Amino acid sequence: HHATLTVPTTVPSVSEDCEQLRKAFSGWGTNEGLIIDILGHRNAEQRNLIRKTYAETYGEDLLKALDKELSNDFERLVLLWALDPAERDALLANEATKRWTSSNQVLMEIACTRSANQLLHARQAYHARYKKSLEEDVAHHTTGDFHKLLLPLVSSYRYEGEEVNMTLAKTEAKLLHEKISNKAYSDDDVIRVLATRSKAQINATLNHYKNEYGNDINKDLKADPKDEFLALLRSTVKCLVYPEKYFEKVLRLAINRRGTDEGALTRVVCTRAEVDLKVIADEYQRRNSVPLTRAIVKDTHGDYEKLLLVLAGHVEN
Ligand SMILES: [Ca+2]
Ligand SMILES: [Ca+2]
Ligand SMILES: [Ca+2]
Repeated sequence: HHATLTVPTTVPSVSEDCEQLRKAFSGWGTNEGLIIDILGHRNAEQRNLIRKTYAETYGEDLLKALDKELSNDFERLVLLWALDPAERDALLANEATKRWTSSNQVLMEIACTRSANQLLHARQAYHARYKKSLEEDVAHHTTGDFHKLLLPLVSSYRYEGEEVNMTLAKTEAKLLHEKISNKAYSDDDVIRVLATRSKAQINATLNHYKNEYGNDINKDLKADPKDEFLALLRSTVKCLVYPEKYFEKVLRLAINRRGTDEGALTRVVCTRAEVDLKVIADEYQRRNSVPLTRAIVKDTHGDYEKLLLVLAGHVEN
């Protein structure tokens, strides 16, 4: 497995974990380390059960307690992390259509780097929490080419088999090339292949594209380096068939800079820690000659750092 999360061989009982978290909230302040020690080491089912039990036993919402009890980047990380991945994606996707917070890239990212069922599960969480559809928010909030691409992206329920059709791949490779060549970046056919074909079939298409034209599709999506739509296309491509190169680069820009973009760092670590963060981290090393964990040591502080690290696979020390 490519997951970075570590879970004890022996998991304590749900009431053991629940009373320990209770204790962590007692007094003026909180024992962040104890929180990190528990939540940072439970899978989604475990966390779900913990939340369900915490509510039944103590009569309060754990996430409400976590919110009141903490602050800033550490609070955002913990809450984001604590959620079920479907709830987490719903929340993130929701933020990405609103005013202060809004992000095309994030919507693209959720749509393209999730499996079909993970995306569906997000959409169901989205219904439960927000009493609307992700599609209707996305459709309401985006315009132009962004609208044209993102509405089908977040709407997809892709076929997930490994079957590839090579004739089709070859045909659709030239279609893509023809349309891109004529600057018709948002043509039905471009949108269609990226939003509807399986990830295996798109990969095959881009392979034929390269064989046939001698460079990969992103090289031809650079005519205007300023253009935000091209950047979204190039990102869509990467997310669909090279997700770990996408995420490496998100981390790289978040960290290798005079800041940290803590939002991007938090999003990547908390959404991928249960999926493929190990693979992203290897890609980070390859591409930056520093381990990810070390790069985060380096750019982050305190409990934020400490959880980032724990989520990124750090044991003990
Ligand atoms: Ca307290
Ligand atoms: Ca930095
Ligand atoms: Ca540090």
